[PDB]
Amino acid sequence: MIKGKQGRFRQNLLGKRVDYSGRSVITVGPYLRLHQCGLPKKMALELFKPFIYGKLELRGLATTIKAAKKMVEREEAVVWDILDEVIREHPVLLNRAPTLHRLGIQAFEPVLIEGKAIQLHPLVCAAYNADFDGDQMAVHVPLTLEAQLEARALMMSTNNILSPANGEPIIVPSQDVVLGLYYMTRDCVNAKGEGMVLTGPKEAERLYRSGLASLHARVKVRITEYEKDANGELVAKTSLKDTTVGRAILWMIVPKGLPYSIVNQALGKKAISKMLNTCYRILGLKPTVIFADQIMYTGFAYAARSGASVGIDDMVIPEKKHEIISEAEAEVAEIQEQFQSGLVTAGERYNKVIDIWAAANDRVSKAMMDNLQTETVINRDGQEEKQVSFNSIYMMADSGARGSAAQIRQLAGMRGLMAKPDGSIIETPITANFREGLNVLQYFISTHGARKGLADTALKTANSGYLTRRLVDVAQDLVVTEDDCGTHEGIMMTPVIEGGDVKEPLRDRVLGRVTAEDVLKPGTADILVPRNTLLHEQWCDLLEENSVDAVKVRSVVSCDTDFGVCAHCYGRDLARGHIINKGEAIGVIAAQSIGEPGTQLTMRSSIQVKNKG
Amino acid sequence: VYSYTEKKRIRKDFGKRPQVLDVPYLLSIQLDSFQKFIEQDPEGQYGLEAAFRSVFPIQSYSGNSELQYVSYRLGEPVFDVQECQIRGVTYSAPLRVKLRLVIYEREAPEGTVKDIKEQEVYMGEIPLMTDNGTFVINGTERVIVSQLHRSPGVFFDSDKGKTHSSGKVLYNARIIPYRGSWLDFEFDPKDNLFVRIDRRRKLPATIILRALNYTTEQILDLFFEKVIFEIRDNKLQMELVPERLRGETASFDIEANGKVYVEKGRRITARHIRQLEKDDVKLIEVPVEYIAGKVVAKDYIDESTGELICAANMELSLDLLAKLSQSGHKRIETLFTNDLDHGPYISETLRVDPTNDRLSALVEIYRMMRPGEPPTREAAESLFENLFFSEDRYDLSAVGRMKFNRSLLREEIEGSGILSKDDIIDVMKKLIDIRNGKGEVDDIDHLGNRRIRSVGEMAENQFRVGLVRVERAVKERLSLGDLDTLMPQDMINAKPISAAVKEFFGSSQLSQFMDQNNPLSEITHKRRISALGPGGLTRERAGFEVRDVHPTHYGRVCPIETPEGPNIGLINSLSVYAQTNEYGFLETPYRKVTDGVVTDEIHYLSAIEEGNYVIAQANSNLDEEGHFVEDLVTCRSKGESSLFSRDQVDYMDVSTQQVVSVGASLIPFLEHDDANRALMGANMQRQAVPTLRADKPLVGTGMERAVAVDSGVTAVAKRGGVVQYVDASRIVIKVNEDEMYPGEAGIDIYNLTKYTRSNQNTCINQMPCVSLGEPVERGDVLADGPSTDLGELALGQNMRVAFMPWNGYNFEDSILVSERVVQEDRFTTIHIQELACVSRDTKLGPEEITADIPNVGEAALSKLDESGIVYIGAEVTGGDILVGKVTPKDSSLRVPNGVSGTVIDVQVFTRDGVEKDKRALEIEEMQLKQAKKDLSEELQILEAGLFSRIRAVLVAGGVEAEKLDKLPRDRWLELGLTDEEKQNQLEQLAEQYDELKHEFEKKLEAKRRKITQGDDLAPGVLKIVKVYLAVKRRIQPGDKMAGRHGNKGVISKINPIEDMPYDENGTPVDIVLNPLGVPSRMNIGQILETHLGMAAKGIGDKINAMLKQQQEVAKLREFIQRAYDLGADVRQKVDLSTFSDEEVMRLAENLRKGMPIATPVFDGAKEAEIKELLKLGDLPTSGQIRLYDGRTGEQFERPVTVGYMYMLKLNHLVDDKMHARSTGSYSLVTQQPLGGKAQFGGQRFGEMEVWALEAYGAAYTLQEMLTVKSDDVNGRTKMYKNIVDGNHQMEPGMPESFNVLLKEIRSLGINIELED
DNA sequence: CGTCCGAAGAGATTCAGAG
DNA sequence: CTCTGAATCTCTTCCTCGTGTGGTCAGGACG
RNA sequence: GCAGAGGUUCUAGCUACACCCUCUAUAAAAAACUAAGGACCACACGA
Ligand SMILES: [Mg+2]
Repeated sequence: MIKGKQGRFRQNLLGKRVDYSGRSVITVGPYLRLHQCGLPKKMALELFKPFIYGKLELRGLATTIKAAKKMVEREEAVVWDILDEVIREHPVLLNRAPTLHRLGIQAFEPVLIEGKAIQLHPLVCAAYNADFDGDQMAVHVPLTLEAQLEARALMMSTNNILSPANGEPIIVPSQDVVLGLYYMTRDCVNAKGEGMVLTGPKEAERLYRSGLASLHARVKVRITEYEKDANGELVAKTSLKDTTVGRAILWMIVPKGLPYSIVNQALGKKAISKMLNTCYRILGLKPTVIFADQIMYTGFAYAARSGASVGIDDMVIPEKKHEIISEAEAEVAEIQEQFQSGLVTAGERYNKVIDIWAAANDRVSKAMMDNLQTETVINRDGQEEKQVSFNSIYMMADSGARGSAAQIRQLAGMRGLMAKPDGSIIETPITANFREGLNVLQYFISTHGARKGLADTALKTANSGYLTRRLVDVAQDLVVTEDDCGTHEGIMMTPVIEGGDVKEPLRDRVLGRVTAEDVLKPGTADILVPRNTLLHEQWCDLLEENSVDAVKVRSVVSCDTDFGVCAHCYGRDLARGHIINKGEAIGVIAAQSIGEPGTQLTMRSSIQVKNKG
Repeated sequence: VYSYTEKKRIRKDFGKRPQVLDVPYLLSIQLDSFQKFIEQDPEGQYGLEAAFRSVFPIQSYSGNSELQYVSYRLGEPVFDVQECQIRGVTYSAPLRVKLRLVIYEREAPEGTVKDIKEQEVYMGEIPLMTDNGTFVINGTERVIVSQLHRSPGVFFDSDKGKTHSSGKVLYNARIIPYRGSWLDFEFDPKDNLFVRIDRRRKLPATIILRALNYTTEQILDLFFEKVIFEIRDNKLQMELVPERLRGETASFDIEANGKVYVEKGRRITARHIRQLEKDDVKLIEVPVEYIAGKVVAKDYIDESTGELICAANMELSLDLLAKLSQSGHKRIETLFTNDLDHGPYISETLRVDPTNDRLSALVEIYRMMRPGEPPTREAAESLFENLFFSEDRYDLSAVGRMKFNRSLLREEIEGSGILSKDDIIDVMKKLIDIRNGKGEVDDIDHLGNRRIRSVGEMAENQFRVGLVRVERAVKERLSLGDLDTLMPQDMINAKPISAAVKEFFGSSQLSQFMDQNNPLSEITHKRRISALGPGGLTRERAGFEVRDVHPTHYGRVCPIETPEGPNIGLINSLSVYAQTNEYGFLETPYRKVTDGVVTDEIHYLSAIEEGNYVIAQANSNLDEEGHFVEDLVTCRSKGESSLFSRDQVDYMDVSTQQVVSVGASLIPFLEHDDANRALMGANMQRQAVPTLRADKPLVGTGMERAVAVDSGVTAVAKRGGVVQYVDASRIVIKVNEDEMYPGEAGIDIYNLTKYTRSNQNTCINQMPCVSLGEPVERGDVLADGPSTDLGELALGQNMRVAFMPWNGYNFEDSILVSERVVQEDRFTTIHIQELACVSRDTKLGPEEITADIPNVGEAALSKLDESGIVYIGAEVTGGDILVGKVTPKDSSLRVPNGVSGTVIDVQVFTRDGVEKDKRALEIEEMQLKQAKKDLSEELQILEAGLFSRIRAVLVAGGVEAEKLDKLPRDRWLELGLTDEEKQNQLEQLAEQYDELKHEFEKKLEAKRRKITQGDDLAPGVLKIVKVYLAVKRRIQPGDKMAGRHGNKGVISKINPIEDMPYDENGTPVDIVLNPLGVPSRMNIGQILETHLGMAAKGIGDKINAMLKQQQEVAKLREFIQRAYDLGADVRQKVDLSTFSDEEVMRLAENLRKGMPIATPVFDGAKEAEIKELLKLGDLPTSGQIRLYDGRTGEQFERPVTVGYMYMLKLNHLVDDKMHARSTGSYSLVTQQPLGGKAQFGGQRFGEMEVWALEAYGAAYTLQEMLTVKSDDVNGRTKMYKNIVDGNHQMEPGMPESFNVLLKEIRSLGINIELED
């Protein structure tokens, strides 16, 4: 009864079943803002029954609590209005069942809806790692004023835009809105309403909605760009910038401070993430939240307008694919004949077959990619012009909305070698793509890897849960007790090198970390950075300008505080743009940040200088 | 030729490849196994009689009295399937066994018995399988899934790697009996053979050989080849054969007859071996050092005194050589040892072995098996002979013996069940050879090694357990009791064996609870093969290699259909064509292949058998003369795909669909979609819920008809004939004269089951599929069961689907559904929930069933009757009282909150001896009248059929037609006929008719007695009231919607019909799906399915237009003929000219809603064929139509993909999931939620949630969840009072769970205290 | 009516080569 | 001859929340 | 309203989480009203 999962500790002390908890499936509800979530009427009624009883007694409608319960059972009209009052400003916690990381549970300001399903705002669903497939989230209701205020200040979604694991925002557009933004931020060499000048974003939107001018067409527009260079002030810059109608429409959405360079590009998923990060760093949290909600609305609307449908004809089989397969067949036949004559051993024969099949796979992949993006041709008022593809599959892959290049290869190009359960590569790869008919033996070889991957996912989540538990338990004995440790010693930080291009630049590693010692400019005996200053975005960019190589950095290990970790030694919390607040639990944050990717983690001479220097 | 239902609607069939074998009866596995199990077998193998013959000696110890089995019969079940289901009693056939007891006169076993005693004893109540293949155990259907367990035999596991941490391989051999004690032999890292039995401590493997009474010298002879040394004056010249020289370097120069062949320190050449053989000299000079390394093979004793010069298996030394020379023995025997291959493993393990005699070995074995007990010589001998040499305690099955011999490569197939000494020594030799290098370790994952244990074998094993326990009891009783005192009935007790069988059937890991929501689910669950179960791998102990699909699973179990979750791959379903061998190994039908012709005859091949042969690809083109048009065809010979020549091929796949199961095959375009998505889709299909009306799948595999026919839900006509009468309750067929029996055939009557609850709370309703006067052929679908349309399994309703993002309402997997879907009730699914209120005998008086309840509204009481039970057919909502029950001094059953439905029927069961209430009496009398009327109508229908058969015969014999009319209808015997065979037939029919009148009155009386007698109830209850709620579940936001291809998503919003996008034709799309899902999860088939459904609906629309306007039958005829032709050649080649032009109109009437299309699983329609199908209709060949926004009205750029797709509503509805609760009843740990349950309670805030709050700067809310919300009684009460007061204040207190922990630690004797 | 009969690794615990 | 480093033998879990189904010491008669 | 009982209803209602009035040894002019207790193991399924 004491030890084990069934033991009283883990069952009833560490994690306790709680009251005021509601569970239901998830729904998108795009109309909701970021802090608001849909909540069924009956679910809010059941969850908020004590508050409803108290408000009923205060109103005088029911003299006794028993009368209030009878009123609730009758479900009369006055009960609904009372439920509206309590729900209006009382945050509730939305919590996905596997709470891998800190963002697993986030508060929301409930909005009463007619239905039986909870609606979660689309942007945060990526942060919740929640799909819309019978996924269910527990809904807990804070009771005390301390609790409601606590949820509003911390647990609420708008309060934590940045994931604790890394400074990159976690509410980044994921599937539909990113696709719509990519569709808006694209250029077609010939389209309706091309080559005309536009007064501003308002005129661009008016032209598109009227339909006389196409959504994506290169047009010179006037934009009022605002700069944050002025200290706590915005300065307007007016210029004629060549762009598409879609980009000009998108510009009115973004806040003033952000420059036009970010929206001028195609705005892939990484581009939108960088846009949100820059908005957070420059404009602040509230403009970032408003911009995120507005960008989600615009992405949804213009994706619906786009109608980026997936179709069989959308995928294209390479014309060179059959010839490549024939050439590979000739090569494998020659290697087989060499094996028969005994010129090549069985092992080297198998290795050569695998290598040439992989080379043919890469060739057919390149041919498929060229048939996707390069093959698209439409005139530029002249004879012929070549442009980037508007094919739906290539839009989905390139924008980063869904899938990757490898999956596009699997759909249209040759699938490639599929491994046997032992891990050894099968000699004969799956020639047919997923679009064409697939052979029975080919399907068997594929399902080998599929079942292997499913079992790997099961063991991955099991071991990831165990690792997260161990990480938390070695963690949680660390809080920020002391504001400043005042220790000179710290770890040296240099860009990581494995012999190739640097995996991580020095700036990203040193970002958010307080220097252990005052670093020096390349000019000798110059104090480029003071000893104890925190490294913000502008400061780090300045460090990139001077191109420093090694920066001594305060580390939690170097911190000598007893039973605690210095705030300056820890550095930026990464939850929000400042030095970590005193007292916050670094240990559990870090343990969850490490444990969370565990599911994504898989279960299983001479020296040449890259560049002159 | 086409059956009439096939004529009513014929699926257009793609796929050029013909099938040589029709799909077998899907439920043939379970039905055939149980049929073998119960069938009387004079041969007495693999049956109940086999178990009886195996265990009935019943020989009294020295009492000279024994009971011998003679025969066993299964009496007819007391209750029918419907009656036992409604009553809750198991559907069981009473087992009465005739047993004969004979008493030998004392002191003379050879003397004949003094007397013979004959009697029939009813022992055990055994469940009987229904025709559908499901046992009814407690009024709920149960089918025991077949168990995939490692077959008995000897197996060799490499165990490479992790053992010894040095990369060495540790070979082990396991002899696994079917029932008994495992025998395992293991190689140590030191290479000593150790034996471990039943996971005991490792013991030297030689010890058993001592227990085998084999002498040490005989052991060394068995496991080594003796090398002879002759005492010679020329320094002990030794007889050497060149064969032993191979594989070893020459430690010494080898010279014979003055010629040295291999020099000192020179590797021995095979040429040197051949030269020495050519010389052929037995004796070769050897030095003293070589014999020193050798080991003496057998004991040598001095002749003078008898003392042993050299101990057996003792290392030689120079002084030992001097002593043996002193002995002067001419023959000296030495073991052969080859370091490269022939290791002397027996020698070292013998040195390790501490026992030199049989008795000491037996003592050590007894100590290992029974530590803590003093060893006894006789006891140890009995223990060993019982462990391995006794049939009763150790048994190897016939399949086990065959696998054992095949692994040991012995010639004989069948042998003795008992393990024998020769078997053990052969196993050790095989293991030693494996260690040497000869042979290879077999794979446990190889499906040839893993047999399928069907329900029959498991029932036989449990019955044998009951029989052996009963046998021990009867042996104890018979010796004690005096002979001839009592008839041999009381000695046999039915209770132990009956309890064992009932325990196995009701409560077992393999006795899964039936999932009856879909006919596909019903067939899949019966066909399901599970590695879990008794005598099988558990989920945790299951290794990774077991879960992964081995290449031999091809055509035997479906690699696609495996349940995802804790048990992945362990529960893989049986493939469609697979059939179990008599030994239990899986067999796949394979076409015999002549060198140039694919011969039509099919030979079933086991997993081990297919390894020897080469099997052709299913997707291999045939010239129709049997020749492959391709000179080189891909094949699977050794489990790996490889090109092969035409002549090399020895076997060909029976069909393209043999690899996938019944569930997986139903997914169209299975070759096009990803394996993971196919797995998920096949899982989702079993979870679909039947709709109010079944709708045919416009795009289908073509196996839907087979699934519907083979499933038990569909009522199929036993004998073909015309339907004189069709009704919703019942269907009556007038049997054809040819197909009807010559006598007593009558006319067939079928009673369709109306709306009844399932094990998954889904309605089962057979709706008649034929009309009055419609001929029905043999083996034809009569009425459509759940999720069935025209004999085609129709799980869900297909509808127009458009792939496009719609303002994010279909974000990543979400699904948008039009208001039109709700309006026409396409996904409205009838859900039947049964609520039971039981009157329990209690202290202070029994609880009453009266209508009057203290402190209730009169309006609620109005719905109930006078007796206190809700009126049948009444409408009730959440919170209402269904039946009024008062606690002794309130306990009235109430509708669960949220549930709203109408009561289909109320059944009340009352114990014998307690008076039935007024409503119960009314229900009983109504049941009596209903059963009597149904029975009498059946009798008069049979009378009508009997007269009709007789009426046709009265024409012969001179009987006038008018004279017949005056004579009474009931009896026609009075009219005389000329004597003939027909006259005798009429006389026999008349006598049988009188006997049937008597049988009819007797059966009516018996049914009355069955209804009249009060139903048996659990002790402590007076009567049980069962009320069934029928709830119609409208499709609702949050419901789970899943296609067949695996795209699963919830319905985000019920968009209005006007808001929905519409094409230029003006039809709004019913469902809007997210295209972005398609590239990420490569279920590209759903897009191809969408295009094919679009083509089908286009053809259907053209046919409907041709039907809306009055059109010539010839025009529709030629149009449908063109549609069925469709360019590329197809197997069907259906001809419209055969149709009578009246069947054409009905076929078009069926086709107008949609055109069924049959797509083979792996030979399905190609893209070119789909394009041609679109071109045949008016619809674009591109498959994408310009679509106009419902709200804005502007047509979308980049025209979207719109087409009809099959979509299944999953039973995972939102209303069942929704569980919000403020406060609920607590547990004994006082944790208020009391577990997440359908009964009100709260969700768990587990460890990871607490970590999440801790990572946040959140502490107060965590403190609430820990104390004031969950387990602080004072805290909870004060919090509730404060909240209702409006002031939200918190008092921490201490969690009651913490005090529980403190008290539990105190109970351990550890002082834990709270410092002040 | 009351009343007595695989698997992975860590740690302890043998274990054993070598002066 | 007494420990050395090694090989063997023994604890200790091995995700995390739902929703439905079923099965669970059993004293037994006697003063 | 804090220890009990009575009252107009309906056996009993003294705050039991609980609904009205009276007083410290005595029972009625009076309408809205009433109930606080219960586990594990297996199977299947969703994530
Ligand atoms: Mg999900």
